[PDB]
Amino acid sequence: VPAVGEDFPIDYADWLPKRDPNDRRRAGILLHPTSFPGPYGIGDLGPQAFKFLDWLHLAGCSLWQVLPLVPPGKRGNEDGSPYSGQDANCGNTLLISLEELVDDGLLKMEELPEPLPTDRVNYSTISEIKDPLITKAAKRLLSSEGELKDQLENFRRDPNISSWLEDAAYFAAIDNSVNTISWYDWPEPLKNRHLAALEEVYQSEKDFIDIFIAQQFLFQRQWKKVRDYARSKGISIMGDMPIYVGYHSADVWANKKQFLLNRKGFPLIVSGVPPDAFSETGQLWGSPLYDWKAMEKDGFSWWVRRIQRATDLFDEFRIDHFRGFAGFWAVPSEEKIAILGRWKVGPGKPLFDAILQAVGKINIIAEDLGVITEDVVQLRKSIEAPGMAVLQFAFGSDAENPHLPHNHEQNQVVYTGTHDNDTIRGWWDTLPQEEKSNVLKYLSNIEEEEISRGLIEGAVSSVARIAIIPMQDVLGLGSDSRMNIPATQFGNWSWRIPSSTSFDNLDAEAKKLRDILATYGRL
Amino acid sequence: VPAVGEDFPIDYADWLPKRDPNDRRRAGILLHPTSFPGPYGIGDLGPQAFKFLDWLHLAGCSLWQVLPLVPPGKRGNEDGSPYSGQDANCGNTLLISLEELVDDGLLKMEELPEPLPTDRVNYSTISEIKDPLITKAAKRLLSSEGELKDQLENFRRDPNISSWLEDAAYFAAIDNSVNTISWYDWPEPLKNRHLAALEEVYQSEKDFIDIFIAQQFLFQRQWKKVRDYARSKGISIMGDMPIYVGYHSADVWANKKQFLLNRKGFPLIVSGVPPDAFSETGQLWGSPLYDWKAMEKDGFSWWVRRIQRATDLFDEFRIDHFRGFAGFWAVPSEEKIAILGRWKVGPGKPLFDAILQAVGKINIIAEDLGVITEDVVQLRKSIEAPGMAVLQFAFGSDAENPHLPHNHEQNQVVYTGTHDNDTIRGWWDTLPQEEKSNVLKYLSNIEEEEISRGLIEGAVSSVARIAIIPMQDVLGLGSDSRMNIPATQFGNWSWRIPSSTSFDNLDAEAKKLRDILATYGRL
Ligand SMILES: OC[C@@H]1C[C@H](O)[C@@H](O)[C@@H](O[C@H]2[C@H](O)[C@@H](O)[C@@H](O[C@H]3[C@H](O)[C@@H](O)[C@@H](O[C@H]4[C@H](O)[C@@H](O)[C@@H](O[C@H]5[C@H](O)[C@@H](O)[C@@H](O[C@H]6[C@H](O)[C@@H](O)[C@@H](O[C@H]7[C@H](O)[C@@H](O)[C@@H](O[C@H]8[C@H](O)[C@@H](O)[C@@H](O[C@H]9[C@H](O)[C@@H](O)[C@@H](O[C@H]%10[C@H](O)[C@@H](O)[C@@H](OC%11[C@@H](CO)O[C@H](O)[C@H](O)[C@H]%11O)O[C@@H]%10CO)O[C@@H]9CO)O[C@@H]8CO)O[C@@H]7CO)O[C@@H]6CO)O[C@@H]5CO)O[C@@H]4CO)O[C@@H]3CO)O[C@@H]2CO)O1
Ligand SMILES: OC[C@@H]1C[C@H](O)[C@@H](O)[C@@H](O[C@H]2[C@H](O)[C@@H](O)[C@@H](O[C@H]3[C@H](O)[C@@H](O)[C@@H](O[C@H]4[C@H](O)[C@@H](O)[C@@H](O[C@H]5[C@H](O)[C@@H](O)[C@@H](O[C@H]6[C@H](O)[C@@H](O)[C@@H](O[C@H]7[C@H](O)[C@@H](O)[C@@H](O[C@H]8[C@H](O)[C@@H](O)[C@@H](O[C@H]9[C@H](O)[C@@H](O)[C@@H](O[C@H]%10[C@H](O)[C@@H](O)[C@@H](OC%11[C@@H](CO)O[C@H](O)[C@H](O)[C@H]%11O)O[C@@H]%10CO)O[C@@H]9CO)O[C@@H]8CO)O[C@@H]7CO)O[C@@H]6CO)O[C@@H]5CO)O[C@@H]4CO)O[C@@H]3CO)O[C@@H]2CO)O1
Ligand SMILES: [Ca+2]
Ligand SMILES: [Ca+2]
Repeated sequence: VPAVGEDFPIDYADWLPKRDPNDRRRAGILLHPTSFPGPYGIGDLGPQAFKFLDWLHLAGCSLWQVLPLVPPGKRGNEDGSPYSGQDANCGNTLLISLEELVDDGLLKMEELPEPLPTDRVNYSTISEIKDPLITKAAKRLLSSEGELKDQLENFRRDPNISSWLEDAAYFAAIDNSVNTISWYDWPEPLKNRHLAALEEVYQSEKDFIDIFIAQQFLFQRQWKKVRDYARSKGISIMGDMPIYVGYHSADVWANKKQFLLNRKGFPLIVSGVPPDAFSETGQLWGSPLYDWKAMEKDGFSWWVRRIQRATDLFDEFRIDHFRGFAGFWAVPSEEKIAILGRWKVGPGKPLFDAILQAVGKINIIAEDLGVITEDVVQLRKSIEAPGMAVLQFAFGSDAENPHLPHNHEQNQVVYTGTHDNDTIRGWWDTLPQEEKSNVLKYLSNIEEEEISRGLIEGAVSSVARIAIIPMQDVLGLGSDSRMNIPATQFGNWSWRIPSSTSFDNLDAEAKKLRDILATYGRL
Repeated sequence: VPAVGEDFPIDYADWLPKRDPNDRRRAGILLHPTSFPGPYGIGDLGPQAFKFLDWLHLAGCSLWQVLPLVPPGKRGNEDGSPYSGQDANCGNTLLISLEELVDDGLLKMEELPEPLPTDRVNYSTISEIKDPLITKAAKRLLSSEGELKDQLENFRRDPNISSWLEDAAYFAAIDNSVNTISWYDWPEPLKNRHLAALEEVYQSEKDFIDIFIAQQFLFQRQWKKVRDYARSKGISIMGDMPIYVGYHSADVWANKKQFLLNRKGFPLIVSGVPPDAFSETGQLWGSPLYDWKAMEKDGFSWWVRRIQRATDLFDEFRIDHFRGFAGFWAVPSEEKIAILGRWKVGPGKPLFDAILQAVGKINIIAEDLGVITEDVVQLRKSIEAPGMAVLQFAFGSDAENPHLPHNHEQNQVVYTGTHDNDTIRGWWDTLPQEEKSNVLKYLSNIEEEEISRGLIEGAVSSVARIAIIPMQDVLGLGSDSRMNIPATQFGNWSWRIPSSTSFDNLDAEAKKLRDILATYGRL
């Protein structure tokens, strides 16, 4: 620009305010792919994934949120949980479409099971039915010599893929063969990764390891087709990364120095949260904790790889318990409750600077719920990450409750509720009378019969640049359709869109969402 | 904070997010004091000012906005206009309360006029009635020897006051005696401020000048009592400063080098705005323009003093045509239309840095309406000034219209409408059918009979930290109560609260506003 008082160019008034496309207002639907309908006991990355994306596009949604896509819990008290991953980087092979494998010629139509009961995932039977079919497809791929074989070889040898996949495959092979509760009790040559012991595992467990890798390839190829189709329809996919990983995983076993373990590989201190204004007990989670000091010394190489894999799967993703990056609660591993721990200093912004330097700009959503400290807020703003608002948490205190729409900010994500909340209708049904009248006053004395439209419109009309609705709320469902009740160990993660509902029968629901997206500028 | 991975103090979780009191959510009423009811032809800084502040406090409002308090236009085509000030720094003596002067013993009850017609200010008769009474009070003060005389002497000699008041008094005295259209035609010794000519003006015009100063003192003392009472009730007063001043003023005559004048004191270039997407002609305003280059050389001393006087009157204030600080439209003074001008580079942030250094933090509101350029937005954010949203401008384009609530930001001021807009009911009455249905869809298909509650609630429920309602909208008034129709020359600035309405009869209106302030967190 010229000197003060001098002429601007003739065209000055054409220099209109800049609108960063990273600020675009968007709406999305939360729907885990297990919840897709179909005849094979669980949703998959097949025909219904494309039908869903067409319905999202018809509704004018530009985002799809999923839970972690990792191989879930197999213990009887977390069966199907996306948050009890066996591995941080692998894909859940139960999401592999039997129909897409028939198209590939890796399965025969004849080998597909007869139609299975359609309304809920049965996690105690689904692996016994699908696992042998996915294994069969992986064996046919390994013995083939065409296009798909070449792609498998390119995947296997890719430096980003092999950096997690080799360790995950050998871990699964040793776990399968040794079958102790944890790698802490493996024979010393396997526990401490003797080069010679690992070469002998590949000799004795070759078919297990090649099959494990081919299954991860079949997942990768299906997911990339879904993500390519999403992008073709203007849809971004938002994933979900828990800050911590499980002890019994390749993540810890093949990267022991990244964690605070004693000399025998047992965790010194484990994760949780202390008591606060809302909890008398706090929570003992019991994950191992990162050696953030040793990580800083190698430029956070372990976290950089974890983020690289996440950007391979997702356009953007939430980090659960984001506050752990500023400060984290650490319980001595011998303790049975949360109270006896201490706050430690998290890595803060340098972790994010190292990620930006190695991977470039990533779109992270900070899960920043509950009682957090000013350093958490400062860290989040310093990296310009959006936090979360959840409307189901907004109406039970006073007008300073940060979840109320007049307290929202532009760089934020607003939900009606997450996978951890009841549906809007279920929440409403158990809500005290005093909170209900408070909800109805706030939404400008709207009628109680319209609570769902009320909360959906309250999320969509927010200044928050992303609004997310659970699919259950679009379908008008009650408590029977809740994805998770926190701290219960049965009937979670099993909700599916019922057989009587199909995406081609949801035109009215699409139109109703699209009209409010148009009004509130999210198209 | 300690090293990464080390212990935080035991009290870590007590360090809750910081809430800057400069971010507090607040509501205010726009009401120019001329609009106060009472028996003397115009509102004043007397009993009704205190009654209004009590009603604001009962309604839970924490802000009161006024128009400029300067001595207004006396030409027949801008009679009463606060935006045709005779002076940037003086107070309008017509706002002086005859009743407060009786309390002081400067007027006798017997000298007050009989009750005058109460519903509209008559600008063609009000000066002839009040001027002689305020003059009488000023003469009694000048001949007195008590408390008020001492305060007058302290006011007169105050370095901040004398820096504008002496020039304003001598200007008014010469203007009164010489009586040309402008100071451009004054005799050379008065036009060019010969020291000897100015000493002779004080000899020959002593009573005019002493009276002018005593009147400014009586204004100052009344206004400070209003502002002290406001503060006692938790009310901030927001004023209004036009960026430009008038040519025929002490502001220009006593500060010629601050302006772009030729060697005879005639403006080289004058203010306006060029054509844009919304105007074929643009506007020729015709004020003189600042020599921003020469101002930078003395640390913007003229602007610093203007801001010092404004903070003497107001807690915070709007600057009209804030965009002039980044870039300003300059028309050669010989031209009769706006098209033939040029954009010049405004002073930008250094003006604001010099103000911060000399006066400390000030709360400025940027009037940033219409087509503005990215440099205007950049300047506003660089000084963290709030811009404006106006709901009457929100519903006539598409969903990207910045006045719609989903586009508001926290650091912003939202109005239903300003003194330049019709009332909500008047605007609604002339609004096209297509815009009306658009308004009703946006506010979630609210009933047309409730448009006023709809727009008031839409301003109060905004994320904007300040919401302002015109008093006319609280009283449910139509187009007959509009304060100004831009570019008309009759019947403007004359609306008063009618004689049948009193602040003690407005309890229901106070309660109705207070309840929505409570719901949307502005108490
Ligand atoms: O031991 C134990 C056992 C054993 C072991 O160890 C373990 O592990 C376990 O186990 C196991 C099990 O068993 C099984 O079951 C399985 O599991 C599982 C599960 O179950 C499931 O669920 C899953 O999970 C997962 C999930 O899904 C995912 O998602 C994830 O999660 C996680 C996350 O991520 C993280 O982060 C965490 O979270 C959490 C947290 O931490 C905590 O904290 C909590 O939070 C919460 C809270 O509590 C509540 O309350 C809510 O909140 C809210 C509220 O409500 C509202 O209201 C709002 O707030 C606010 C307000 O409003 C305002 O007002 C403010 O306040 C304040 C005030 O102002 C002032 O004045 C003061 O005050 C007070 C008062 C107040 O009230 O009070 C009283 O009176 C007193 O006196 C005073 O003081 O202050 C205050 C404060 O400061 O503010 C506020 C704030 O803003 O809002 C909020 C929100 O935001 O909500 C929340 C929620 O968030 O909780 C949570 C939880 O949820 O964690 C999690 C976990 O948990 O992940 C997960 C995990 O993974 O999965 C799994 C499966 O696998 O398994 C196992 C084995 O392996 O057991
Ligand atoms: O010559 C002449 C003559 C003479 C001389 O010289 C002069 O002076 C004169 O005079 C005198 C007179 O006569 C008497 O009467 C007296 O006076 C006076 C008056 O009357 C009164 O009134 C008073 O005044 C005062 C007042 O009161 C105060 O207040 C102050 O004022 C001022 C201020 O401060 C400043 O600032 C200024 O203002 C202005 C401006 O400048 C301009 O511009 C304008 O504006 C406006 C506009 O125009 C309208 O239109 C509205 O707007 C809005 C809209 O509507 C909405 O819609 C929104 O917008 C937005 C949208 O929505 C979106 O969409 C966007 O747009 C865009 C788009 O997107 C794209 O696409 C593009 O496009 C286009 C299309 C569009 O439409 O079109 C077409 O088609 C094409 O083709 C294309 O292009 O682009 C676009 C754009 O860029 O965006 C947008 C934006 O955002 O919103 C908006 C808003 O914001 O509104 C506005 C309003 O603002 O106007 C204004 C005015 O009003 O100035 C003023 C003044 O004027 O001060 C004043 C003064 O002082 O007082 C006085 C008394 O004294 O006197 C004398 C003697 O002395 O005559
Ligand atoms: Ca086992
Ligand atoms: Ca004259």
